[PDB]
Amino acid sequence: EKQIELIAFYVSHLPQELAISQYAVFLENITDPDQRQRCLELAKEAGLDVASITKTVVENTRKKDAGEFAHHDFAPALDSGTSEEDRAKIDVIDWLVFDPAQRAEALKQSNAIMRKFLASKKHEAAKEVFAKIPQDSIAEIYSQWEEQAMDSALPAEDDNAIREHLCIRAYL
Amino acid sequence: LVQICEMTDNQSRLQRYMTLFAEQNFSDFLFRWYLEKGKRGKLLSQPASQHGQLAAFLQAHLSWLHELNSQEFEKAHRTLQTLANMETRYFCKKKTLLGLSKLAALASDFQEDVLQEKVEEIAEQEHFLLHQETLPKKLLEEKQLDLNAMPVLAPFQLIQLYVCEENKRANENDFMKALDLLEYIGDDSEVDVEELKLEILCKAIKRDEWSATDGKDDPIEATKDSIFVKVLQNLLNKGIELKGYLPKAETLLQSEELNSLKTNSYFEFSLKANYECYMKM
Amino acid sequence: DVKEKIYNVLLFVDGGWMVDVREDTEEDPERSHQMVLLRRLCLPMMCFLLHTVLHNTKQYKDCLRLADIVSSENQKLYTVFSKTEMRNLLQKLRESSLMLLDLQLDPLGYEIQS
Repeated sequence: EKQIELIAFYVSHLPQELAISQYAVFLENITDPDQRQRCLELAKEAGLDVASITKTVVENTRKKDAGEFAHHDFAPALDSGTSEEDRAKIDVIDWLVFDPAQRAEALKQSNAIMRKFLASKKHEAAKEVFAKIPQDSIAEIYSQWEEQAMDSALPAEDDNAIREHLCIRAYL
Repeated sequence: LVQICEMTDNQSRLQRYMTLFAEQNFSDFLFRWYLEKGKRGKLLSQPASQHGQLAAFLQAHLSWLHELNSQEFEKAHRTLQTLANMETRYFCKKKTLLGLSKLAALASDFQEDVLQEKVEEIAEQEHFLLHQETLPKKLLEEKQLDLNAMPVLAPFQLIQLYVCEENKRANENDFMKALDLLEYIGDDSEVDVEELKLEILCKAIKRDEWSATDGKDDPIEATKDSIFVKVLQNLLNKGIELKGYLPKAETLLQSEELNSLKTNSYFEFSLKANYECYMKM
Repeated sequence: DVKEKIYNVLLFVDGGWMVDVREDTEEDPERSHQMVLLRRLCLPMMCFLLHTVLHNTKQYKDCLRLADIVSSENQKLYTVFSKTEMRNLLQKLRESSLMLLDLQLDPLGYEIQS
């Protein structure tokens, strides 16, 4: 019934897990960037874990496919085109790209999309994803890790994802 | 006659048409080619680039090519290795032929056992070559040597080049690797093993620089120190007789070489001093 | 420019193109499988494109240096080539070597010492 002003209160009288899952399904229908920002402000003024929610949305979208990693000897000539299901996996990364801090999740999710595009020889689509997190995305990942007061090297996942992105760049 | 007419022109379409309609003219044309060594069958006498490269196509008539036109990888590997062995003129080419030989064998249909033998005998060839490959870029500009358009090296040459005065920034690793290259010799009692064992441990002290600061000993032996810290790989827990396994180095025989360099007065204070905590180590 | 850019792929630093350097993470078997497939796909292709560029531009000596690069233990590029691709590479290298002989050079692109 689109009664937006009422939902947050009734959701607070329910378990967090339901608040995260329902607000996530609501935000999936929001395409307008100004409305996206306004919804995150309203969610913060209330109180859910935007960070665990947007991570869970991306993981759920990744887990919908039981597509096994089959070696070359048994996969037919797969359509090298971006399917509607591939499009949904590309567009789910936008959830983690809204917040500057979620930079670690933006990197993990963009790497996972770039892996699919590189396998499909869609080098221009992989460059567009790489550019999305900006020509500054690598510097931003390092800056955010330094700001968390960690005198340690980057997580092996994020360092390998940066390296994979630089490999794809050199190839494109 | 007809075979030398087909050879003065650019018509090896004719010598193909001659061998197409003949009884045994193949066994004749090859033996007629060999007798005519430098006389007929040359592609340098023919203007081989035109219709004379259409002549060159049949006068190019062979198993190396056999791989290109029949995929006999195993045969290509045998000839590629044979060419790599006779190669003496160009180091860069000897390296390339072995690479190609190895890629030909890896892409061939050898049984896993045969493939393992070929890649092991090859690993030896890569092992010797890797010595000339690792030649320091200080000495190759000092001796004014061409980078690729020149010849390779032996453990003697490598050991001697690692320790040259010219190797200015020579640290613990350069000397350690110049003592690792002693098991690669051949005829150890002929070529003097323990002479070189001294030559190196003595230039290992010349680079150290034994000095004095305010009337007190200056232990420059920081590299000699470090090299004797690097010989022991903790072989006590490896079950090796590490206890009593530094009598490789000499002592009284060392100060003989130190006298030749004129450096005995400087370093003989801490040479013995460090040789006491090397009998405790 | 093409030669430089293809060499940045073939000679990619620290263990080669699409290889993880940090093993202190959980193994994603789907990711590691896809990376091995992309190496078998992209690296032979890049070597053939570079051969084609160098051959068409008459840099036949640099075509033969691709054998040294493919056989290099630093990048282990020889492990990602199929037996058919390795045969096709050797055929293409032979074609460039024949063009050096037509230029009165040795099979490796050195001056024939008379």
